[PDB]
Amino acid sequence: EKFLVIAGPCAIESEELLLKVGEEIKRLSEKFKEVEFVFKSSFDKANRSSIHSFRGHGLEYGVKALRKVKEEFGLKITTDIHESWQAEPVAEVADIIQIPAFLCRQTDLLLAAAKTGRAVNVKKGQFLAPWDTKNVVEKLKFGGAKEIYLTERGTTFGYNNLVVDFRSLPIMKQWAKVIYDATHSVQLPGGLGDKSGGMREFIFPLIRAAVAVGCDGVFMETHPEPEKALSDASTQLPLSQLEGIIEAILEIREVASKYYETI
Amino acid sequence: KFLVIAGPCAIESEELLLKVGEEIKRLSEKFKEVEFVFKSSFDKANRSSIHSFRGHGLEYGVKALRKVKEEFGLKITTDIHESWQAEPVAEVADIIQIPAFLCRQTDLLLAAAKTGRAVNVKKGQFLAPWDTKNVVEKLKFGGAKEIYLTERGTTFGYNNLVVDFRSLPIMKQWAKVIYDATHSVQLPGGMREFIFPLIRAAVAVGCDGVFMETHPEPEKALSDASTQLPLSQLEGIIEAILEIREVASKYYETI
Amino acid sequence: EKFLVIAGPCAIESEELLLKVGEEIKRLSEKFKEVEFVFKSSFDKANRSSIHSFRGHGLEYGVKALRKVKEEFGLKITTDIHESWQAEPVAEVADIIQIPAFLCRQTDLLLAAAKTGRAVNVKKGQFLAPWDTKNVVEKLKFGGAKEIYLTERGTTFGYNNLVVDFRSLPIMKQWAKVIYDATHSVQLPGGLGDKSGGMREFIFPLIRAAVAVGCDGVFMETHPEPEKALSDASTQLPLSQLEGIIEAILEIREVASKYYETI
Amino acid sequence: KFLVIAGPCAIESEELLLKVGEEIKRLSEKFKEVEFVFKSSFDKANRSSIHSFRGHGLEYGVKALRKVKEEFGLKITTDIHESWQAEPVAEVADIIQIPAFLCRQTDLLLAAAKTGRAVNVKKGQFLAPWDTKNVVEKLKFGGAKEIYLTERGTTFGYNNLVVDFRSLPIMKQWAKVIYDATHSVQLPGGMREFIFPLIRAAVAVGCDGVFMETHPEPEKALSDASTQLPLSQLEGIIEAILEIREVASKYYETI
Ligand SMILES: O=C[C@H](O)[C@H](O)[C@H](O)COP(=O)(O)O
Ligand SMILES: O=C[C@H](O)[C@H](O)[C@H](O)COP(=O)(O)O
Repeated sequence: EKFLVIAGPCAIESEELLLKVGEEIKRLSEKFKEVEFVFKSSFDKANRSSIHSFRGHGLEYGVKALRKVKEEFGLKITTDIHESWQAEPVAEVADIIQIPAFLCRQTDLLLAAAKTGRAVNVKKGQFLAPWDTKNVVEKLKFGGAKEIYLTERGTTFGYNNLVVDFRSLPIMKQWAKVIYDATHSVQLPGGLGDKSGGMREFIFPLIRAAVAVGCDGVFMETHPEPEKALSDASTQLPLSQLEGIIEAILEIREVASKYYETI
Repeated sequence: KFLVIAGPCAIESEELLLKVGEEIKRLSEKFKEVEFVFKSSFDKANRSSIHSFRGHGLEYGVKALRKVKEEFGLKITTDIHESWQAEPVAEVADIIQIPAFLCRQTDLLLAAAKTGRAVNVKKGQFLAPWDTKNVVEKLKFGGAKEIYLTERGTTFGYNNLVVDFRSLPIMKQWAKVIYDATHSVQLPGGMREFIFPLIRAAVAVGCDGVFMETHPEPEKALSDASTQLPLSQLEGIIEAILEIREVASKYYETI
Repeated sequence: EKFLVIAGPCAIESEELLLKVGEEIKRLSEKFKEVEFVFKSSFDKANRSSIHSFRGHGLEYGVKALRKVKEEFGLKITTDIHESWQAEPVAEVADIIQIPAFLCRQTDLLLAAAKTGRAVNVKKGQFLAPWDTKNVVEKLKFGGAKEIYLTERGTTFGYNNLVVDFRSLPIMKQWAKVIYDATHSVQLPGGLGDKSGGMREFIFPLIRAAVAVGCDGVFMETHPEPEKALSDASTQLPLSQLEGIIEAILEIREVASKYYETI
Repeated sequence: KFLVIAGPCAIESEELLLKVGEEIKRLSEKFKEVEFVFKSSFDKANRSSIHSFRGHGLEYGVKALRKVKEEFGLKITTDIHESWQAEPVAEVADIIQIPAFLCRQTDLLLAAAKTGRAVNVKKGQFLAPWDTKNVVEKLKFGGAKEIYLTERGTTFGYNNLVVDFRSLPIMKQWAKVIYDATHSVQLPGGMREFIFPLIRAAVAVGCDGVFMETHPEPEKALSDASTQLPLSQLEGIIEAILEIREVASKYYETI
């Protein structure tokens, strides 16, 4: 089955930033034809730690920008919703509706996404055990969702730290396709006080682990200049490094693939 | 004065609310030192299973809560799950409660603050104590003035919560602190035997109030059946924490 | 039953330091007659993080100093052992043989302590669940121990941090007398790199919690001048504060006592 | 070269060691790229229960280990639990193993280092990756030159261990890193289905070797019966990690 690579700037800082990243993702989609690329970017960071942090330019502007990306590059689109009413308007452009980690248990949000007929990707809550995602998938199926993904993005490990329990990949695979969030899994929640931290040096090794274990795709935030990002400046991958990372995981995936266990 | 937020987990029927309301009213008259607040959720919006009990809706809920405040003159508190709910809930709720999983949802916090009512934020199981400072700042920015932070356990491995009591003195630096005695012993995805022991710890450490779910027959509750406190045991526990508080308060550290 | 207060300098820095602390503990034992005091001090810090940290002046010197304390003040004595051969010589002076947290699973050490006929106090390993201490007590009883204590000293919570799960007090009470370690429970393992850290501001509130929940005693390291201690300088309680802390926990214990659950 | 430490958890009988030794010898000849080390404990000194299997003693153990090295010419490794054991164990053990619970016991580390042999320290479930720097320093101070640090999981709530793979690159800054594939999936006080998946992760991330407990019939093992790898599956797993390593090594980060 075609491997999924969900990538793009964390937040829709501007329609320009989106077209700049979209151009590169389009180039890579032409090179890595065995990969199904999905362009991602949030129209709103509705859960920043500080009230003073960047959130976005609203849904209207965001959907418009995302539609421009899909229109210009013919790339699939995914973005996250935060309240039920957003599912309908977002579904007009998003091929995959993403459910934020903190909201993975909000029944009405999951149901709102499911009835749009679009694919739904739920970030696994940092408080959730792998086996408890079975009910999350059940809610979605109940709500009409036919294409469901569960994304591993780390688990609460003491204060301001997340650990990735790779046992979660084969467990969740029992009831949904699994995506590994390579950039959020290394962030340090509220690590910088008014904002979260992160250790970029661990992004690559952990993503290698993910494909070695076996997953159906990877999620990576990428920005031309991470140091200047308005969100997740410590974890967003420099855009020029994307190509090399993807080649590497496809290589590791291939050699490890024959050993992937059957669920 | 010391706050005691109590009531049935879910509004299974205004009839149930009135029964629990009668007992809380009685205790209210017996313990004038304490400020009681009746609590009950009009919707369990985050159940693990799609087939579990959620409730009878916001309208039926706000109505039942109205009956309690009118019939007993008790302050009210219930939780909201989406921004639009803040306004209609504020009609009856003296304190608007923010769910633990939603403690970082900026719009929900702002919506609650904008109603002018008091806001009680359940500290997320993923949050460090010091990270609640920013939560308070959001509410203040939104015009909130009576702000509470509730300790309800922290993620400890899978399907388990631990109460780090160091959180009480830490959160007290920027808000009044409430200890959730019933959800702190619950096992995500709980043991009633630990409710009283940990509540005693909370008052010995020092907090501004306690939160307890109580039901005439917990075994038959449609929500938190394993942790809801039997109504008949509420008086004894309140008297107990008041006595412990009286002696221990002498040692509560300043700010 | 008489409440136990185990207190003293973390390490036997000198026989003088011991007599200075012993004098105060003796004074308090005369005041708090409802308390059973036990003077504690390690003849060896066998598990310091750094090879450059203070360990002690050897068993011989240590036992001699401890015997002087017992001789001069008539105070009961407790100290910890690290290898089986130490149980015999230590048992000559120690009324209670303490088993280090990291060694709570070492069968031969527990057995060595048990056959001396002395009381045995096992620090609960930071890796151990409360219910798993049942087997620890079983080993001791098997080895002849008649007076057994289990000490709560925190549990691993993420990196370089410990949390106290007070549910452990009533659980462990099912099979042994329970002691709360008020000073080690707030230490930050390897927090200072070459040494462990700690937050003294939390010692008092957590000890109040312990007696409110209910335990059979408390363990506190105290030093005339903590800032100058050769070990646990960040967590040892200033000696002048001991009296007040003890009065407070006896007061809280008394008012909470009628609510202690029966096991 | 890549290290593969394997063998039965406990020395249930030198007869068992010889059987496992024969297979490890065969693989040894098949994979010249790998340096195999036969492992087996002469004593399980930290069992939870007093009634569990410990072993046949140090003498019977060192004797059986001698038979394996002589009969197959395989390097040896076993763990010590008290200082006095270092010297006699060093007679046969090429690598002296330090138990996880004992990774901070200074005298045990010094005793092992003093024998001149290589020392492999199991990282305690309570240790942070960066805290192993001091462990290495102790061994160096003691005269050790071939030092290994083994990843075997970290305490995650109660009765559970999680493998934080960030530890591999971190510990590599001051020592060769070995991944314990069998104890990392064990549940303190485990699931065999996760052994292979996590070992693949370890080599994809980058390590200097793997540690695996293998037994002809794990179901009948007197120790770690739920996690010991069936002997017949060892060849397949080794071939698998060699292939993954070959491709992934290209991306291992420097130091
Ligand atoms: O959903 C949350 C995102 O993944 C981040 O971890 C989030 O936006 C980080 O927020 P902050 O830096 O404001 O803590
Ligand atoms: O047994 C260990 C003691 O309680 C300490 O936590 C220990 O001696 C601290 O050692 P260090 O400061 O050298 O890490």
